[PDB]
Amino acid sequence: AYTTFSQTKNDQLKEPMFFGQPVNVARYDQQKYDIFEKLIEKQLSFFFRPEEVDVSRDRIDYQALPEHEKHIFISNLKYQTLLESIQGRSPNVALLPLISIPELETWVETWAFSETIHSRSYTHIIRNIVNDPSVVFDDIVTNEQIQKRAEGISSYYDELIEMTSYWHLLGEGTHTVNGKTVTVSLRELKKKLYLCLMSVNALEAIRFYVSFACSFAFAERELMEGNAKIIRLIARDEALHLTGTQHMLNLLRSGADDPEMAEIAEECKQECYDLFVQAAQQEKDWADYLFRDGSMIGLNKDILCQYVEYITNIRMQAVGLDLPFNTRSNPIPWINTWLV
Amino acid sequence: AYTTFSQTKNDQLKEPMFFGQPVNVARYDQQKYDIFEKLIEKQLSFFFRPEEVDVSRDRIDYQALPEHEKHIFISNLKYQTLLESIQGRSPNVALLPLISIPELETWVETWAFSETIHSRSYTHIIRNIVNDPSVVFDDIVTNEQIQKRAEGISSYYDELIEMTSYWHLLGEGTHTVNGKTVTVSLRELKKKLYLCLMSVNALEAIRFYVSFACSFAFAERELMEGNAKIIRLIARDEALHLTGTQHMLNLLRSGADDPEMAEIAEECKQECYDLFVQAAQQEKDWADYLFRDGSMIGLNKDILCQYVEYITNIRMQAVGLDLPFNTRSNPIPWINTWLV
Ligand SMILES: [Fe+3]
Ligand SMILES: [Fe+3]
Ligand SMILES: [Fe+3]
Ligand SMILES: [Fe+3]
Ligand SMILES: [Hg+2]
Ligand SMILES: [Hg+2]
Ligand SMILES: [Hg+2]
Ligand SMILES: [Hg+2]
Ligand SMILES: [Hg+2]
Ligand SMILES: [Hg+2]
Ligand SMILES: [Hg+2]
Ligand SMILES: [Hg+2]
Ligand SMILES: [Hg+2]
Repeated sequence: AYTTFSQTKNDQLKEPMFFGQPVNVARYDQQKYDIFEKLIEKQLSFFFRPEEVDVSRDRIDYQALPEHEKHIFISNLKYQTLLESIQGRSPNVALLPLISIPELETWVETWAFSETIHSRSYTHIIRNIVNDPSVVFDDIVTNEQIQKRAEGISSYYDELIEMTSYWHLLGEGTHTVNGKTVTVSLRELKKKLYLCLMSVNALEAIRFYVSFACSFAFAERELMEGNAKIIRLIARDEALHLTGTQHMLNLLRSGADDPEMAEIAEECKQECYDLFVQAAQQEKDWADYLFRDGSMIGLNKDILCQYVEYITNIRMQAVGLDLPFNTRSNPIPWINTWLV
Repeated sequence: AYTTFSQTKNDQLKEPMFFGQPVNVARYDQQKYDIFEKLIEKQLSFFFRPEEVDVSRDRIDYQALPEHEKHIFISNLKYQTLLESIQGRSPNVALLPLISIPELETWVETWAFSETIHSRSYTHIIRNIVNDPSVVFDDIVTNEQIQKRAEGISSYYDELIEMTSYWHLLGEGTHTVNGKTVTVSLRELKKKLYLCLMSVNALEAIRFYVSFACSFAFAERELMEGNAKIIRLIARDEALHLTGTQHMLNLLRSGADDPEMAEIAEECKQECYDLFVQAAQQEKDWADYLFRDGSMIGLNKDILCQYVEYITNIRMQAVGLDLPFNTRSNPIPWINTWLV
């Protein structure tokens, strides 16, 4: 029941962000929420060409790196590459079919597009510091540790997409598909979308930042200069992306958009909380692997765990959630030099 | 079912363009078909920002225009805006769930992204030539003369999308849904895809170009020059987009990518031929509504119909279809000044 061009002349200013009439005309002279138009404008002004960044010095740096540091660096890079691969396609496949206002539709496509630029950035880096990129890329798919930390991301998107297909094909109600009873509840689908957004928020605001810290730790040593330049550019984008998800979530929570979503945000609160607690634990567990062959001065399991708790509290507070971790000061204030 | 990250390590160089294993890792150091990587590179280098183009004098030119000429210019602009609205979202929603090689996946997202920039460009133009852009945007959805091609175009996409969901949800076979038998055939799905693709190729290769002539005719008279500058940039992008669909179609019919597709394409060639002629006829019929109150310097019903036939012959031959019109040289050579 999805359509690429709904023929009903509708007031796009009055549609809810999600689940309303599919967006027909793409206009940018007005919007229900100007924050999304502002985000589009900003992201477009941040467009960069990865391959333009000189990374020839990085090959020398990397090869000369102690084996355990090469492991730390490359393992971190492979994870970032994984996340970007997922983020380049997922926002589009999972959200586009459900958006009902033009500024949000285009913001999602712009956001997703910038993620593919980040992916291209990592190919540029990988291809220039390693001898055979295929070993790195292939390991991304395998490697239980990397998939372990990322566990739950693709699965959630997949479940939302599947439920969305059922909704578009069958509509609300209880159906019989190949002799099985299938229930399609719009309310449940909204919950799925809401929790998917919370998870994306955790991904954009926590998982990417924990990785940036590992990357910049080398930059602090005056190593991997090119990578550092690229990561700074990528981080600039992720800041816009999480600004976007925080706004989506807080606008839904406010009751100014779909009233049912405000009810859901309230009922889902514990699940929201749990999602962050789980994500944080995954980032922490990754330390055992990352530092399996040894750690670095200023970068080890304890420091990583403290940073994960530090940032998780900040991100959770931003979307109105209680803080699970004890409050603490930034364990790595040197990271600010590289961020925003 | 569809997944945002297939956990199976696969050789992406050996997957078919479509219907293979969903793309997991986004890598750009290698590709099965380098044409797609080259197109991504070219499209990225062509990025531009509409807002930077001076269109302040277009408002005055538009007002001074004879009423029938205002009609021609604005009707054309509205149709271009409609097409970009569809093209900004559709390639992503319709093709992403079916692509199995990374270079094509990212090319589609880059292609779609550039179309959203074109949409933003049209907003920029509209806002600078009329009082209250709302009048213009609303007419796009309801304008009868325009909402004929939209229906036909959106129909191909919508049907492909629906069949794709059934395929991902139920797989091949004879199924039952609420008392009705539902047959899902991969062969039919491949045919449906071959159909959006041919239709999108005609959209990119013929529909857009006919509107460009409509638009550059003013530029030749030194009118609506801001619009012209923007259309020149848009046309530069469409050339890349049609190159991409031409390669996709030719790789599918040759049989080098997927034997079954070559088989299917050969079977439905008469259909594709009629599909193309119908698109050409729709563009011709539009000339009527366009010049219902009079023609202008260098552009009339006859010249336009000649151009449509000229362009259609070229595009159809490019994808292996018989020529439907009598051969002739470019009826409007002057357009070459504005086209890639
Ligand atoms: Fe990113
Ligand atoms: Fe992001
Ligand atoms: Fe376009
Ligand atoms: Fe195009
Ligand atoms: Hg999600
Ligand atoms: Hg770290
Ligand atoms: Hg909930
Ligand atoms: Hg919540
Ligand atoms: Hg800790
Ligand atoms: Hg199509
Ligand atoms: Hg024309
Ligand atoms: Hg065909
Ligand atoms: Hg065709």
